[PDB]
Amino acid sequence: RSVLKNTSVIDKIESYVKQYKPVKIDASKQLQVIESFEKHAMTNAKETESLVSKELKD
Amino acid sequence: QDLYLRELKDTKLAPSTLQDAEGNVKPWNPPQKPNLPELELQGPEALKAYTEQNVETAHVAKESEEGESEPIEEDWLVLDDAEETKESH
Repeated sequence: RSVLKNTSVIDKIESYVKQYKPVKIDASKQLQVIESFEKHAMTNAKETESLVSKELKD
Repeated sequence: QDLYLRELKDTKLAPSTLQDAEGNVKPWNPPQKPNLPELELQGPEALKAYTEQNVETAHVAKESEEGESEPIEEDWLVLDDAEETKESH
């Protein structure tokens, strides 16, 4: 800022950045469809696991 | 040294009516005030873009979503196509 001796905007853009210093929050939105994806995952996985654990000894 | 002294006093003084006291500029017929502090005071923002670049556009991020929260009509088609790919596996 003190490099520009003709400052005139640096307070403006500095308080503009400090204004938007709370930029935007993130997106932790998925907690319902993602658990359905891993629900189908655990479903078909335990189907496969029980079937192969049976058929190996079979 | 009257050489030195009178040269340096004219050297200081004839621009001292241009910088110290705002009496424009006696020898210059165009004025000096409506060039740098008025017209080209917007100079670097006539050299850059105004109202988007220099105002800097604190812009909200355009929010993209998850896959529309529909895990039925697509996951079961994924499982049927996965039967198909395992028949190709």
